[PDB]
Amino acid sequence: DVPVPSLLRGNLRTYQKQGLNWLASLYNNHTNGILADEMGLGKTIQTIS
Amino acid sequence: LLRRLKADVEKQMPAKYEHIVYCKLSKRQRFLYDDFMSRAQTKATLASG
Ligand SMILES: Nc1ncnc2c1ncn2[C@@H]1O[C@H](COP(=O)(O)OP(=O)(O)O)[C@@H](O)[C@H]1O
Ligand code: BEF
Repeated sequence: DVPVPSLLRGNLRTYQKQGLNWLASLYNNHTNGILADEMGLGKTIQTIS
Repeated sequence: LLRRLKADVEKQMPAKYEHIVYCKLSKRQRFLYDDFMSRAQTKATLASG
């Protein structure tokens, strides 16, 4: 996980940054998976990020 | 698959209690309930249909 953090105005927590970490292996490896996190943990922050 | 839960972000989330409130049935609801049980028994309750 080596993210370029520009245009991300708000603040995210550590586990959502780990959500971007596990989301980094999808587009770079051309793989598609289902992200099913617990409700209230900010999946939309991971998608927007 | 990608799945996390609230136990990793625990000790900052508040407690969650599940209460069960019992309320007795009303008099007209008991008469109408027994009336629908008897009238359903006239139709043989439609259980195995
Ligand atoms: N870094 C953060 N700081 C504060 N609140 C946040 C943060 N990330 C997410 N949230 C809150 O978590 C909620 C996430 O809701 P949303 O992503 O729409 O649905 P869900 O997370 O239930 O799939 C948002 O309403 C937001 O207020
Ligand atoms: F999973 Be969240 F409640 F949209």
